[PDB]
Amino acid sequence: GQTVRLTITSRNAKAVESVTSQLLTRARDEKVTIHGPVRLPTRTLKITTRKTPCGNGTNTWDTFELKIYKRIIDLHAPTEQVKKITSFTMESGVDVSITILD
Amino acid sequence: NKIHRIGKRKGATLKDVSAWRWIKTAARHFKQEGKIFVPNCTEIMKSSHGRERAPQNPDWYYIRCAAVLRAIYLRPGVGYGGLSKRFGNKKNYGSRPEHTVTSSTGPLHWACKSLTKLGLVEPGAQSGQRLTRKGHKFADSLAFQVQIRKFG
Amino acid sequence: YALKQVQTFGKKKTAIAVATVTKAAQCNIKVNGVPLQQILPDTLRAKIMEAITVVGSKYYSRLRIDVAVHGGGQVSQAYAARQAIAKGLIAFFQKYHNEVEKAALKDKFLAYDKFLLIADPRRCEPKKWGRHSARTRFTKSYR
Amino acid sequence: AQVGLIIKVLGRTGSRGNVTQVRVRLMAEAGSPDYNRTIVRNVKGPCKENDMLSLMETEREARRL
Amino acid sequence: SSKTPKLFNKWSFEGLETSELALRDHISTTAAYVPHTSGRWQKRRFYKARMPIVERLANGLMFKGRGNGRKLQAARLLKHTLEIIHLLTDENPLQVVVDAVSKGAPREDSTRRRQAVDVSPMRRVNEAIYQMCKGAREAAFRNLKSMPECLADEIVNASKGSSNSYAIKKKDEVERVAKANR
Amino acid sequence: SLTLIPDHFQHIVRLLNTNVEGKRKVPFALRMVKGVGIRFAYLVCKKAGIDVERRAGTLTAEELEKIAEIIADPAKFKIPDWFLNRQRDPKTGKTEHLSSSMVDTRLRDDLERLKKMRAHRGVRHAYGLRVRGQH
Amino acid sequence: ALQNAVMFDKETYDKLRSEVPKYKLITPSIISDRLKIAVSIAAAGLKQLCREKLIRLVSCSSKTRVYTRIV
Amino acid sequence: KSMTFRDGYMIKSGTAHKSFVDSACRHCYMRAGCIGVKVKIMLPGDSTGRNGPSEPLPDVITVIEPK
RNA sequence: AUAGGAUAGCGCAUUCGGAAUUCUUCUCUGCGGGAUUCCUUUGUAGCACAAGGUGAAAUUUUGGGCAACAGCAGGUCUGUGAUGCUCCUCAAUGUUCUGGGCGACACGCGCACUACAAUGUCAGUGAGAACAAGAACUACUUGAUCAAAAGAGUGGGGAAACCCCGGAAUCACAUAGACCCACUUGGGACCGAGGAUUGCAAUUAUUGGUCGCGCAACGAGGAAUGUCUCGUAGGCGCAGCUCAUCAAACUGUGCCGAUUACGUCCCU
Ligand SMILES: [Mg+2]
Ligand SMILES: [Mg+2]
Ligand SMILES: [Mg+2]
Ligand SMILES: [Mg+2]
Ligand SMILES: [Mg+2]
Ligand SMILES: [Mg+2]
Ligand SMILES: [Mg+2]
Ligand SMILES: [Mg+2]
Ligand SMILES: [Mg+2]
Ligand SMILES: [Mg+2]
Ligand SMILES: [Mg+2]
Ligand SMILES: [Mg+2]
Ligand SMILES: [Mg+2]
Ligand SMILES: [Mg+2]
Ligand SMILES: [Mg+2]
Ligand SMILES: [Mg+2]
Ligand SMILES: [Mg+2]
Ligand SMILES: [Mg+2]
Ligand code: NA
Repeated sequence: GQTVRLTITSRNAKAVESVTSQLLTRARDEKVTIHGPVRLPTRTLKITTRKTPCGNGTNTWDTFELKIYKRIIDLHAPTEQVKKITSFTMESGVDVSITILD
Repeated sequence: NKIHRIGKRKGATLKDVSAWRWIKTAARHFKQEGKIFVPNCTEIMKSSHGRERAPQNPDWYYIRCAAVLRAIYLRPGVGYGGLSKRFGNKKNYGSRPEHTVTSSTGPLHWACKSLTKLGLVEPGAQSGQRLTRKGHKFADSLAFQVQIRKFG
Repeated sequence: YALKQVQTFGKKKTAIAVATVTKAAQCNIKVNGVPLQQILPDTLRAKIMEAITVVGSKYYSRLRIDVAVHGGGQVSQAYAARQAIAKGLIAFFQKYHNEVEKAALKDKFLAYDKFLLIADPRRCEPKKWGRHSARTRFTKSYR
Repeated sequence: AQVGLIIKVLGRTGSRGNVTQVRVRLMAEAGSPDYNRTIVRNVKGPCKENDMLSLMETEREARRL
Repeated sequence: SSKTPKLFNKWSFEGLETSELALRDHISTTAAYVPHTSGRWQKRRFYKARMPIVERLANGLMFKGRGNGRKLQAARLLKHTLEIIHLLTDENPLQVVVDAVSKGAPREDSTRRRQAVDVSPMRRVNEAIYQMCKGAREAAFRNLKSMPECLADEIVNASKGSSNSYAIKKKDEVERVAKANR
Repeated sequence: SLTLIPDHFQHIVRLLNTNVEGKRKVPFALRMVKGVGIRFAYLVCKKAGIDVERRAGTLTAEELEKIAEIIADPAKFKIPDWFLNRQRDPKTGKTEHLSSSMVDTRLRDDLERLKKMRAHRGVRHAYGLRVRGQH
Repeated sequence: ALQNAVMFDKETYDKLRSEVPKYKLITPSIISDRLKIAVSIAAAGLKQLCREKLIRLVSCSSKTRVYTRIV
Repeated sequence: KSMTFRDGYMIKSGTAHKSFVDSACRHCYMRAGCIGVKVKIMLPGDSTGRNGPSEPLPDVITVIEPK
């Protein structure tokens, strides 16, 4: 039948793994067919700037980084059932998206 | 004998022979038959704005047409923009650092048009260019001639 | 008949080469779809040919090898390919022959060049600020 | 130009430490007077034990340290 | 089916030896097909003495800003040089090259008054390669004659001990000054 | 080319009041004429039907006459306007190509035109200074 | 300072076809110095000799040519 | 001028000091100009993790007492 | 072959682009494993060292980040709604608008870029990276094209999904190509005349493209002086940032890839 895709994104690696595992266990309780989960490539944002205010002294820089984690899960279930699966409290800083594939 | 069959091998297709030998053999065939269309602009034109002098070979258009035919064989669905990357070079800017520039798409547009008139190239489905059945037959037949050292 | 197929990879800098070895009617080795004798320059062809001349062509009698290599440069891909071919022969003899035959071949490869089987781990060093390269500092002036 | 074998490295001796002082044994025939004759000399360039030298003159010892 | 390698599939390595006893253990005559090997020859102190002699010669041609890193080009130049050497001498080019290395560097040197000192085997081999490649590079700077001919002439003269060689002329002067400070 | 030297070989050939060295290739011998570059010289040889691989100084008097006519009036021999060095004269409005001493004469008039007009470019030229924004 | 002819004459052309085929080592640079001609036409002259099987090609590259006499 | 008052343990280098040390700084305005104040606390470390990190210090080794 | 060398193969010949089965060698990655002077020998007088072994890796594994206590009248009041004291405040030192300047030149100094050519320049042909960014502005294909280029213009697609099988430049070529030691087809400064493009506004040329000028020095650089020990120096490009338009700069990335030493306290 129809397939539903869940995407999980966050900047906290520990939070992403916890949410993904809970979705996996809840889905298997309902006896659904699961594809995944898939660990998508991790993206890092970088910004380098000079440390000093004003201009004086040795030109020194510092580099700031920020990583983004992404997972995807595919479900073969009606939309009513997937609402039951995702109906649980989650950690802050994690967003889950629901889409219907064709 | 340097043209004998190696064991059970028989026949030849493209990529089994030297690229230059095939290209210069195809260019001679085009010129000898005299059916391809050669635009007048090739007499006074640089191959690209990244070059500083004329192509310096009077048969450069025939060679260019044969080269793009082999490119389409290897990568079906390629367009003019894709071919310009293959024929680019590095430009001299005087007292400033060099940079690479893609070739002009004008002459490449002419070359594909000339091959289409001959019935060797057709506009592929969903953009780009591709070889016709006749064009595919032409490429492999010439490859076997190069292998047995026939040439023009 | 049995497929008699094995797969093997080789690495060098950022180049990755994957070789598929299959029993066939006649020997046939091509890399990126090009036969061995059509590879240029002749210097890089000899490096790839070492994987055959070291042990001898008799051990490649009825093997068909196809090598696909991506990444790296003109020289890195040549070294990655020769390692995949040499490691591919060892893997084939490990699976469809005995140990005494496999051990003899491995000694000949190691006696000639260690990097025929073991990957060179060197990688390019990252740049640091205040330097034009990994280690070159900015020019300093006093007066 | 006799040939001598380095049998002992005494240590770097230059102020900038680019010269090494070694003890060499002359390679000669069994009946030759220079059999097992030993000299101390100064050497320029990387060297270690069991290297060989080409002495242009064998009648000059180097000052120790 | 295994066979011993031959350089550029033409030149044999068997019977290759140096007549200089002192340099016997610092010139390597291991067989190879081409002068190209991506080894770590500078990892340990004396490890570079085991690199094949022809590859050592090739590394000496990649010197100025134009030549840095052009190792494939250096191999092509060496391919023509060996052919020219063979025509000039009618003998094995590898043996001729080994002879030139064996007698291209001084055996006595003067260092900081000035004192006369001896030269270690490793430096003798290093200096011969450095001087011969230097002489050919400057001889061909603004000249009709191309680089392979200039390199072939330097090597053939050095192997015979002739004073027409750039390396031989420098070798005699250095040894003469050393005996002055003896 | 393995062709023996002719009896009428000339080391210096006179063309458009300019001494041209006869030991170099025809396209590269014509570029010694002011107003003719490497790009333009190849076009002149092609229109005159002259092999570009033959050495200069072997050119006959008839060939030199033809070359001068093409250089004088390139537009007559089907050379596009975008290929010429003076495409719309400010004082005349006619497309043409300048060569030989006419290049210097017209350059002098351009400087005098700006100076009399009292333009900023003309003032900079009078004092001998850069005009294209260099420091 | 160097003066090299850019085209053959009768006398130099005969010298090329008789003296050269007896050299041990043949190279356009060597012939240019010997006959006082430009390297461009010395290279062309050597190709003609090789076509007629008067000399043997030894080492060939896109920019290098080495010849030698026949047996 | 500046003044400092210390008592107890305090780690300063490495990366772990960003987990075990809680710090803050504020600007204070007198009648004569600005005053800077800073406070640092070395947290004790609780197993529950509510008050301080749960992992021990990165350079402490404990040997389990045998039965 | 126009004159065609050398270089593997000698139960089922090899290539290219519709439908099915299977499967993780290659790619993606959250937590783990792995190296500890571990094994042998030497100098040995407990702490340790040197050479080998094992091994993907053998010594702080490699490269970074963080870094105590005391100070300097170092810099910043041109980062802030951080600030004491002091100055101006209705033709204002506040704030807007128009124009000019911050870019002027006989000149001197620091740091870069391009070169002085044949281990080359030009003209063809081959194979072939990585880090990234994109409005949710970047970019493909096709017109333009019954005739330069640069442009215009049409449809379609887009953050491992489009660009993209990311066709980079060093590089290679037995291309039977041109040039031949000369300030020369080296070098590309300076300058002239068309035309297009960003912008409300290009004059002091904003930036590309075409033809012309090249008769501007420059043929390897005195005394002095900088940086560097392995995927390093050097060479070669690409991305980001600045950004309506402009990179000889900086921050990163990959490609080709060495000579020398593995020592000392002579100089600092
Ligand atoms: Mg190309
Ligand atoms: Mg240049
Ligand atoms: Mg330039
Ligand atoms: Mg540059
Ligand atoms: Mg030269
Ligand atoms: Mg620390
Ligand atoms: Mg102060
Ligand atoms: Mg204040
Ligand atoms: Mg402020
Ligand atoms: Mg600010
Ligand atoms: Mg006011
Ligand atoms: Mg004010
Ligand atoms: Mg300013
Ligand atoms: Mg080059
Ligand atoms: Mg000039
Ligand atoms: Mg030029
Ligand atoms: Mg700046
Ligand atoms: Mg000291
Ligand atoms: Na010059």
